[PDB]
Amino acid sequence: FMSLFRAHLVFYRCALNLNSSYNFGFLVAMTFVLQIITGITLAFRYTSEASCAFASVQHLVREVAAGWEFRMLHATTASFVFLCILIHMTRGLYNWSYSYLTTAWMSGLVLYLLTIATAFLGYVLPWGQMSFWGATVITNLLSPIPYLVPWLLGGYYVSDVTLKRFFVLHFILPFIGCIIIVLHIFYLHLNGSSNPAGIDTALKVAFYPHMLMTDAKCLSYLIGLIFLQAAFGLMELSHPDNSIPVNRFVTPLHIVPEWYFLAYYAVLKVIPSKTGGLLVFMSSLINLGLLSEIRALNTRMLIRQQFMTRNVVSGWVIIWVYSMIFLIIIGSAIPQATYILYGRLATILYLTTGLVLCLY
Amino acid sequence: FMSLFRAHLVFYRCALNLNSSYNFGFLVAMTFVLQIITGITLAFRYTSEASCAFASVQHLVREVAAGWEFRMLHATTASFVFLCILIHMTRGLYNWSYSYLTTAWMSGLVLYLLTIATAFLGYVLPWGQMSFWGATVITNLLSPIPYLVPWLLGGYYVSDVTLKRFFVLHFILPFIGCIIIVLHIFYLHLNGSSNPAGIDTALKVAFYPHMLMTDAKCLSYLIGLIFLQAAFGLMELSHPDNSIPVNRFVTPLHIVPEWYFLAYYAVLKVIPSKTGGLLVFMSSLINLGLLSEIRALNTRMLIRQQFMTRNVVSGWVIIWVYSMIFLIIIGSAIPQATYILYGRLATILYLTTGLVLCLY
Amino acid sequence: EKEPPHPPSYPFWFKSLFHSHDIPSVRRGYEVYRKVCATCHSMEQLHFRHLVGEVLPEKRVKQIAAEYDVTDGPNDQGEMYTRPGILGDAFPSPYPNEEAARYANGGAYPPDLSLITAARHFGPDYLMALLGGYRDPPEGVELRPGLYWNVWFPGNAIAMPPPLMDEMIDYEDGTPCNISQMSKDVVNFLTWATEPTADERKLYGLKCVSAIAIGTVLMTLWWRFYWAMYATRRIDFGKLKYL
Amino acid sequence: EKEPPHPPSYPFWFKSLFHSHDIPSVRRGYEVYRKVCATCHSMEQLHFRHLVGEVLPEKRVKQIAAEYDVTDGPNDQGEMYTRPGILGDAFPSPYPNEEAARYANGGAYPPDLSLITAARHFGPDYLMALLGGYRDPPEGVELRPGLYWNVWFPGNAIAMPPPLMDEMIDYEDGTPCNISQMSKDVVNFLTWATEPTADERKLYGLKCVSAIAIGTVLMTLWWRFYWAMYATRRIDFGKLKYL
Amino acid sequence: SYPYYCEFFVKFPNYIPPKDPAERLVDPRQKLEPGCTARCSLWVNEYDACTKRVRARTDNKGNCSGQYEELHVCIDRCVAKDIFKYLK
Amino acid sequence: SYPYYCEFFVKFPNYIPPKDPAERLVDPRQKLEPGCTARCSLWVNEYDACTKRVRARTDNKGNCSGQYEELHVCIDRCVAKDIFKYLK
Ligand SMILES: CCCCCCCCCCCCCCCCCC(=O)OC[C@H](COP(=O)([O-])OCC(O)COP(=O)([O-])OC[C@@H](COC(=O)CCCCCCCCCCCCCCCCC)OC(=O)CCCCCCCCCCCCCCCCC)OC(=O)CCCCCCCCCCCCCCCCC
Ligand SMILES: CCCCCCCCCCCCCCCCCC(=O)OC[C@H](COP(=O)([O-])OCC(O)COP(=O)([O-])OC[C@@H](COC(=O)CCCCCCCCCCCCCCCCC)OC(=O)CCCCCCCCCCCCCCCCC)OC(=O)CCCCCCCCCCCCCCCCC
Ligand SMILES: CCCCCCCCCCCCCCCCCC(=O)OC[C@H](COP(=O)([O-])OCC(O)COP(=O)([O-])OC[C@@H](COC(=O)CCCCCCCCCCCCCCCCC)OC(=O)CCCCCCCCCCCCCCCCC)OC(=O)CCCCCCCCCCCCCCCCC
Ligand code: HEC
Ligand code: HEC
Ligand code: HEM
Ligand code: HEM
Ligand code: HEM
Ligand code: HEM
Ligand SMILES: COc1cc2[nH]c(C)c(-c3ccc(Oc4ccc(OC(F)(F)F)cc4)cc3)c(=O)c2cc1Cl
Ligand SMILES: COc1cc2[nH]c(C)c(-c3ccc(Oc4ccc(OC(F)(F)F)cc4)cc3)c(=O)c2cc1Cl
Ligand SMILES: [Mg+2]
Ligand SMILES: [Mg+2]
Repeated sequence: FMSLFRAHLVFYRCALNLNSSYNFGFLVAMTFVLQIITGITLAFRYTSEASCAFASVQHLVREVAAGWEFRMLHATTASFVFLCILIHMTRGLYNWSYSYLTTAWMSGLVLYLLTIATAFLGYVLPWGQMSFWGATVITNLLSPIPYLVPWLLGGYYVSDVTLKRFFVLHFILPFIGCIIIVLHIFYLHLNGSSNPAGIDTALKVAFYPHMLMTDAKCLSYLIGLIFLQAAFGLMELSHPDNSIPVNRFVTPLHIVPEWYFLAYYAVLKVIPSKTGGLLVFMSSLINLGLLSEIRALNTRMLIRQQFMTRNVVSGWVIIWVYSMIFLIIIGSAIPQATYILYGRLATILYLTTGLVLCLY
Repeated sequence: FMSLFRAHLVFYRCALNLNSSYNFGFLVAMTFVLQIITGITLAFRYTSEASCAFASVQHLVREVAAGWEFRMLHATTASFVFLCILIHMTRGLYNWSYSYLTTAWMSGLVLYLLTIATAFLGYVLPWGQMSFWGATVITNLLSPIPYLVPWLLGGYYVSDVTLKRFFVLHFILPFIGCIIIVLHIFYLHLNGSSNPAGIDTALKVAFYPHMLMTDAKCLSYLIGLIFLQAAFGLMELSHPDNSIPVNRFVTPLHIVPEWYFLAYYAVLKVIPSKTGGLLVFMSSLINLGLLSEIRALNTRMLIRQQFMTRNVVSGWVIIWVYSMIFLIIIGSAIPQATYILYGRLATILYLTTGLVLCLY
Repeated sequence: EKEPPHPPSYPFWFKSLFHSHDIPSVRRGYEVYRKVCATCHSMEQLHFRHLVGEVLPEKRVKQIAAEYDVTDGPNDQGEMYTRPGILGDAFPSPYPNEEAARYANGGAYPPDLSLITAARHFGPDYLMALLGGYRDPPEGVELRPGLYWNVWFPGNAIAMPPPLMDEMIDYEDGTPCNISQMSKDVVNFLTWATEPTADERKLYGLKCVSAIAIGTVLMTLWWRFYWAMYATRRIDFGKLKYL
Repeated sequence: EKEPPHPPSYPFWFKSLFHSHDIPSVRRGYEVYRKVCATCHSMEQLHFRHLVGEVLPEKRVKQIAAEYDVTDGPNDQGEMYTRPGILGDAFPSPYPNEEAARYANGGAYPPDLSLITAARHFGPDYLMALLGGYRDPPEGVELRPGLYWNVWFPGNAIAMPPPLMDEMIDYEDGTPCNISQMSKDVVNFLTWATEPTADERKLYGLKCVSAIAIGTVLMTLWWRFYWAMYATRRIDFGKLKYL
Repeated sequence: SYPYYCEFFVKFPNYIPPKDPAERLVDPRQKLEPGCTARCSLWVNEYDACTKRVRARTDNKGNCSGQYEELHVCIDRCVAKDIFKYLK
Repeated sequence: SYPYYCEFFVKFPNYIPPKDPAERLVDPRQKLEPGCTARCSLWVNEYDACTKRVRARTDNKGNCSGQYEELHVCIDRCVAKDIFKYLK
């Protein structure tokens, strides 16, 4: 396999005008590696038994040498997984990368859904108040689908049997993801990568050493920022209620999931209908997938350069980004008629921008 | 990967005189598959917590629908894993397959050690009397090596922390084995398989359909015998003491491991010295590995045909087989001076036969 | 030491591939456990609901459960209380902890009998022989109080007194009682209690092993179908001999 | 409802990257817990051995543990007994179960304070403000017995009576006691008790983040070393211009 | 790991009704023991002979556990052949 | 998931010794409250004015919780600026 290693990581030729916007695929991969290493290590001392799960995490931190380091690194790195993915996807929408890298885009979307499901499974394991009540709610939005809920839990409620099986699935899915990363890379190197200017060019150079040293430089920043946050606690990435034991007969005063799920949780909150809110979920994913066939949606021949430079009409991806930020604020607020009004305003922009990306 | 599938499982050419002695590699592979399927299923309801492990297995059998089937299939199939491997290895020693299939032999030996370690880890999980006291003993034979014991357990005794980590290792090692099976097959198809007569020949035919239907026929017998034993209990493959809860201050009257570990446990029991008994363990493995270089140990050119047919001097592999059977009987007996005398007689044959296989 | 003697093979109905448990005898053995063995032995894995529809009918099991006093709580004031038993409760235990059990039996612990026929060699045959193996000691062996001589117990010296004697309980179905009858019945009950899924397991195996066997015959024919075209093949060197 | 007010930022020493816990104040806050808060609140995750070499010396911790009566057993007769405490024991709890706690506090449950500064928004600043926020009710709000008005507690109505009052205990180091002093001290103790590994964590991070930063500079130089050979490259079409 | 292990070629007997129902109030082992005691007489004599050798020794050593165990094992195996014929 | 979150640019104060040790037996909040009450006077008047409007209504409805909460929050924030200067 060493001829494959040198063909794809040493002698592979790349355009000279690459920059840091093309380095975040490597960073995501490295976050998976770090999670697998720290995750397996945590598994040696975790207990899936509901009556003792919450206690096994605390005892791990308070009694075991270096136990605090593996627990806090696993929690912090999870946040960096989703930040890197977000920047990774936004580059593609800025450069219309899916125009000719079609199966790379689709394979990526599957990886995104796999990572969402993995993170949701992991957040239930510590078995605090937010673990229990967040799983109860998010698993009810899927109620319109018949009998899709009572079986995944194996009971009449998020009981102790659900926790045992969420542990096994959480263990397994990341390694399946590693298989799909191989397909992702297959579809990319089939066509070759694009560049920031959106042109064909013969001014290319080998990956090693020029481009390999840019990936290495970015890795340093990632490791330093993870350890900075992990060891000092500068930002508030976790909710305090998950430091409280589960109580099935007392709901917390404010239920909100992790930040990387907040925006779409707000969209589903401002739509009163429960069935209409789930249809909105499918339409959004369908729109992202349809971009793989953007060449065929109009007979005019497209170009990769979108001309956002010095342009006062901006671009649709930029307008989406600010609508997402606006909804993260709404999702973190107490329900109030005024918040609901503006939340619906932003939801329209959040959805319309996706649809018009298929037009040109 | 479909061109690899048709090249190696459809159009691959094989000698016409193959028979059932060449079908047990497929059967071992199928036993791994069955174990992975049933193992993962058992993991959804198993508890590694020492204080509740033993109870979680019983509740699984007594309360859960079809719980008896997955528990008994996993236990029975483990015995068939070792029976198939034994027949698989014996064919090679009868035909001197390692003469030219050198790296196939070595890779196989690594797979054998991986399977031994996996089975030992799994037998401790149900956490009965034999689980605890068999691990305590077998982990003391490794005492001559300094500090190789107190760390694998993470405590001063086979405590509750050892059980948590044996679960993770047991989960992982089988999938590593699946990786090494790929290497095993790489080294085999590099040279091509041998045949019962030990000659070169151009009378070959394609794998599909002629040879593929022999593998399928043998699979039927395997599935039928596993279910026969699993659902009716004709043979006694497990010890009754493991149906008793652990007691750290009461040793059972007769400590004996599973049948597939008995013979070498008897060899180590008739040798009084503890350091000399472990050296005997290394010498045996070293002898098996050295057979990969049998061509070089004498300047005379070897042949694959060993001429056991109608021969009154028999062959060394046959003499070994009966010495192994003789020791399984000694290992299952109460210590007595007379048993010890004959056990030493057989141990000499058990070891000498290995050494003389390197002579010709 | 020496190897203990192998117990004899008694013809229990369940020993055949095609046979089920003998439920009339399982019922009588449950009376023997409740009125004799339960005074010293627990069966902590069994619950009253396990008996319904498999050994006794529902209304009869309720009456048995209600005859016991079970601890429950805590109440609104954080205190414990007692109440009659229900189908969801476990078989009552005679002692709270193991230390209390030994204190009442001269330092010996009566083991839990939830998996007893799976936890001894030869299982039910051993239990039948044990229960009728008490004898007077041989010449030269003197035992101190609290120990008794038994043919089949390892070492011969056991701390359980002879639990059975002729005429001591009245079966409900009218079967005359004697030491041998009670032994056979209590063994059947304890074998069922070790694994109540035995009948479901055996009936499913008959359907499966028979199906698989038939498919094995069909695959044998399909293999020999392809074997014959190359086993009957002719290859000639130089010139053609026969057509 | 509405969003509760954000508490003010008090200058606790530990809030800086380069700072540790203030141990003299942690010691005084442990006296406040033992003599005031422990009457209604448990800290079930803390053990006496956690205090040794980090807050108090060993011989002093033994004296504190021995002043309590701890339940242990079972004994040889299968009974329970009491004995003085040892370093291995957990902080004693005032109630056996949650139902008994509510019964003694008018139906309200005093929460366990083992992770309290990690279990509320803004953490220690909230706890400091809470303890000094009891006021008389405003015009138009009448509360029934068992409830009290507090500026910072969500909803304003809390079931805990004012726990602190000036002059009530005598510190051992001579520091004069008042409501504000006790509040600052008890907050420091409870912040340490929420995670005693905070000082080890911060000191290791300084060594690590500084090392990684230096390596980031070196890798930047190594990258620009290779960037310059292609950024200064000349390519001419047709004919050669300059050397 | 099984409650029992199934067997081949087991002879399941037919129940023998009694004459008076009150007859089976005594253990029916008493009817079969005499006949079974005569067939194991080879061990009845080895036990009686070992008692004399022990009663004659001067020191206080020796026992007859070995011969005693073999004797009563022989009898129990003879009773098992037919005991279930008289049990419901 | 953290006991506290570290902050930048915190002013750690210097302790102000008293004149008589017996002076600090009373809460030093009393010395700072008057000055802090004058700086939040904009809310002292909104509260006193809302009481009159409620005392005059005929029905038994209305309260002053809103203005009361804002007033005392202003004062607590003023005290926090200097309270630790007088605590060991
Ligand atoms: C001394 C005293 C103290 C002071 C000193 C300082 C002290 C502090 C310490 C020292 C600090 C400095 C040390 C030296 C640093 C040297 C290195 C350096 O300069 O680095 C810059 C350097 C820039 O790269 P480059 O190759 O030079 O140029 C790339 C081009 O810019 C790419 O451009 P392109 O044209 O090729 O590609 C087109 C497009 C392609 O797209 C992309 O590349 C991807 C998308 C880029 C945009 C990102 C935003 C979208 C994502 C939103 C995320 C939302 C988060 C959700 C949570 C919200 C919570 C509320 O990209 C863009 O459009 C990029 C331009 C974006 C401009 C954004 C403008 C913002 C305007 C804001 C207006 C606000 C108005 C309101 C004001 C109100 C108040 C008045 O980046 C690196 O070297 C990266 C190293 C680190 C790797 C990342 C590891 C950490 C991951 C987390 C952070 C993620 C963001 C990281 C940046 C990403 C850039 C793409
Ligand atoms: C109707 C009323 C009722 C009655 C009817 C019956 C009712 C019952 C049901 C119906 C039963 C019959 C149904 C029809 C059956 C049709 C199929 C059939 O005939 O099958 C035979 C057929 C034979 O294959 P073949 O292609 O015809 O011929 C191959 C040549 O024989 C290969 O020879 P080669 O020359 O090409 O290769 C050379 C060498 C290459 O080496 C190998 O192939 C490997 C090694 C072979 C030897 C195996 C033994 C070594 C392993 C020992 C294991 C120890 C276990 C440890 C535990 C011990 C516990 C104490 O192999 C040999 O040397 C093989 C010859 C071995 C002869 C053994 C002689 C034993 C003598 C014993 C003397 C005893 C003296 C004392 C007496 C005291 C009392 C007086 O095999 C199959 O079709 C296999 C189907 C099943 C697959 C296996 C799945 C189950 C796995 C567990 C069983 C493992 C053993 C299975 C046999 C392995 C054979 C290699
Ligand atoms: C008429 C009305 C009009 C109104 C208009 C209004 C709008 C105005 C326009 C729009 C403006 C906004 C536009 C959007 C913004 C972005 C625009 C943009 O693209 O800018 C281009 C501008 C230039 O791009 P570039 O030239 O390509 O350089 C970027 C390369 O990637 C750099 O490549 P490199 O990475 O290879 O670095 C090369 C260079 C270094 O390059 C630089 O340093 C350049 C940085 C920018 C310098 C800016 C200087 C400005 C002052 C004037 C110029 C100076 C005098 C020059 C004299 C020249 C004489 C010949 O290396 C060296 O020189 C040797 C090694 C030294 C560097 C290594 C430093 C390591 C530090 C420790 C690392 C620790 C790891 C993390 C551990 C955890 C945390 C501690 O890029 C930036 O400046 C981006 C900066 C990104 C910083 C990210 C991190 C920030 C962290 C903040 C922490 C919190 C601080 C809070 C404050 C208080 C702290 C105490
Ligand atoms: C108290 C008077 C008891 C009654 C009533 C019963 N059993 Fe018991 N049993 C008791 C003791 C003290 C012991 C320990 C014996 C020893 O020497 O350790 C036992 C043991 C058993 C066993 C285990 C035998 C073995 O091989 O380990 C069994 C299977 C058993 N007892 C069964 C049993 C039955 C069926 C009873 C009702 C007929 C019964 N016991 C009553 C104490 C007492
Ligand atoms: C009994 C007289 C108590 C004493 C003494 C102390 N506390 Fe307490 N506490 C008590 C009750 C009944 C409650 C519940 C209040 C409610 O309305 O639910 C509490 C609550 C707390 C809390 C939680 C506040 C929150 O935001 O949920 C804390 C942080 C707390 N108490 C701290 C505390 C301290 C520091 C004490 C000693 C100074 C103390 N309490 C004493 C009952 C009683
Ligand atoms: C585990 C998750 C992922 C990993 C490990 C990964 C990895 C990578 C890597 C290493 C590259 C090449 C370097 C780079 O351009 O950054 C790349 C490119 C690319 N990825 Fe990802 N990716 C992931 C998720 C995604 C997602 C979610 C999408 C889109 C929905 C996506 C779409 C693309 C595209 C279109 C490219 C080519 C960009 C171009 O050349 O213009 N990937 N990916
Ligand atoms: C992309 C990969 C992964 C992601 C995104 C992820 C995410 C998470 C998250 C968010 C948590 C909850 C943290 C908390 O709030 O306490 C968690 C916990 C956990 N994860 Fe992971 N995980 C990943 C991989 C793995 C793997 C591969 C394993 C094991 C093989 C693992 C084992 C665990 C365990 C045991 C816990 C419970 C401990 C705890 O909650 O701190 N994780 N994971
Ligand atoms: C070659 C592959 C494997 C072998 C030889 C093997 C062997 C064993 C053995 C001998 C036991 C003890 C059975 C008993 O006496 O109760 C066991 C238990 C167990 N194994 Fe496996 N195993 C394999 C694969 C796996 C895998 C891949 C998993 C999970 C991913 C797994 C999960 C378990 C669990 C949860 C138990 C405990 C339940 C029990 O003891 O019945 N096994 N295994
Ligand atoms: C998981 C364990 C194993 C698997 C799945 C496996 C699989 C296979 C398969 C499918 C074949 C070809 C078909 C056949 O000849 O049966 C084969 C051949 C072979 N195997 Fe294995 N094997 C395993 C273990 C071993 C071991 C333990 C050894 C020796 C120590 C070994 C040595 C060989 C050799 C020498 C051959 C070639 C035989 C010949 O062509 O003469 N393998 N193996
Ligand atoms: C134009 O540029 C973009 C458009 C984008 N559009 C969409 C629709 C998404 C997206 C996909 C899946 C997803 O998964 C979900 C998890 C959780 C849920 O439910 C709940 F409640 F939040 F947990 C719902 C859903 C959440 C969000 C993006 O990431 C996205 C990113 C960029 Cl850059
Ligand atoms: C000539 O033909 C043959 C020679 C053979 N020689 C040897 C030495 C082995 C062998 C290898 C490893 C092994 O692993 C061990 C597990 C457990 C232990 O220890 C204990 F106590 F048993 F658990 C020791 C060891 C046990 C046995 C064979 O299989 C073998 C097979 C054939 Cl056909
Ligand atoms: Mg087009
Ligand atoms: Mg040679």
